[PDB]
Amino acid sequence: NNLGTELDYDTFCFYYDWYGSEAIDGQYRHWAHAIAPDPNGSGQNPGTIPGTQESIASNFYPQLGRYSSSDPNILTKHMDMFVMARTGVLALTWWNEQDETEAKRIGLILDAADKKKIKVCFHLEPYPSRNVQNLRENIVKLITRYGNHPAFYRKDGKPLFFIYDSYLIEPSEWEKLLSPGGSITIRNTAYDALMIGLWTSSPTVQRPFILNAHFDGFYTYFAATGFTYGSTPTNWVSMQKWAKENGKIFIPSVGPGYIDTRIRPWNGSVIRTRTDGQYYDAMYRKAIEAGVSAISITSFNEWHEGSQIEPAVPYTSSEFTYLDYENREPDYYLTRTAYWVGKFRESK
Ligand SMILES: OC[C@H]1O[C@H](O[C@H]2[C@@H](O)[C@H](O)[C@@H](CO)O[C@@H]2O)[C@@H](O)[C@@H](O)[C@@H]1O
Ligand SMILES: OC[C@H]1O[C@H](O[C@@H]2C=CO[C@H](CO)[C@H]2O)[C@@H](O)[C@@H](O)[C@@H]1O
Repeated sequence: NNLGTELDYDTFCFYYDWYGSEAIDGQYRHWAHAIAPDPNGSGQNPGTIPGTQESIASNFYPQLGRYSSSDPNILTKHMDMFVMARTGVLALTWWNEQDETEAKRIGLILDAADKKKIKVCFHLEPYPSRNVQNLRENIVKLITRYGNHPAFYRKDGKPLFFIYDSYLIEPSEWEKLLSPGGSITIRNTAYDALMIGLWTSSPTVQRPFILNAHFDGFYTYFAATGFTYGSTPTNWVSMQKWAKENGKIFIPSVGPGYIDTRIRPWNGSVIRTRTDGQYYDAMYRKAIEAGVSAISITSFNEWHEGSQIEPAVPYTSSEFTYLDYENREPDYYLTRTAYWVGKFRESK
């Protein structure tokens, strides 16, 4: 078929499975969230957002309400939203919780994804004492456990992982895992993978980091333009040229906006207004114009940071007046994602 409705498997949408309900999880996990103290005096008592119907840890309000990430009926709905958005890859946050509830949820997500031909890759988070040895062990575990699942993502035969805050690990350690000669290499093994590191700051720092660490590519994550060098879209043409010259895969991250002031009240300078979709349009256009081979979307459902494309509805409670999609309908960001996926494919 040539309908212009099919999923794109070079489009990765960052997905968060950390939401809970009292009924399913025993707590409204993540809808309740600590308020961060301002990093710039002592004796702050910032408190917590309680995750009641009236007061959740987002400046927006989900169409699906305070949902559980373990609810198979929510997962079905999410996969139908990925189909509407044409986003073929779900990039799943992974915190190495080592608990049965995590294992269950990952299986449910893979199963629901496969029904709609969506693929799943892992976004490896900065879990406690993360290092290249336990990363290797965990890559082995994930490939062993999930590699034969029909929804497990591969690109030209290789799994792909995004590595958040990869700068927390020195290139000399990364080399041991990712150089073909590394002491604990995954290259040429059953556990080889495309490893996509986080490009943060200026080229003088990031170019040698990426080369010396032997990453296969890099992404930028942040939905807020200008937050880092890497999340400044006017740099993307030059970042892509460097990537192509050095055999690296650049996967710029685009998002519809940013606001996290319910959980970080002091972080207002990072707010990026959605402007009825114009912000998203501008950022997505820049990624496509850079001539990249793959794009990542921040985010499907990072509700705390206001980067979500998941449908949101107007809501005013006694405790908070939420933002909403304004003149646009709740599913606008899903259908606008599909529009941009089409433009990306036309360019590929
Ligand atoms: O603006 C807040 C910011 O917090 C988090 O990012 C932190 C860290 O993980 C990043 O590597 C650096 C990059 O300079 O910034 C912070 O210290 C994320 O939650 C991010 O989405 C958010 O914007
Ligand atoms: O937004 C609150 C959230 O912040 C941290 O998680 C990061 C936020 C966004 O994306 C990256 C990459 O997926 C996450 O690592 C962390 O402090 C969470 O506990 C917190 O809920």
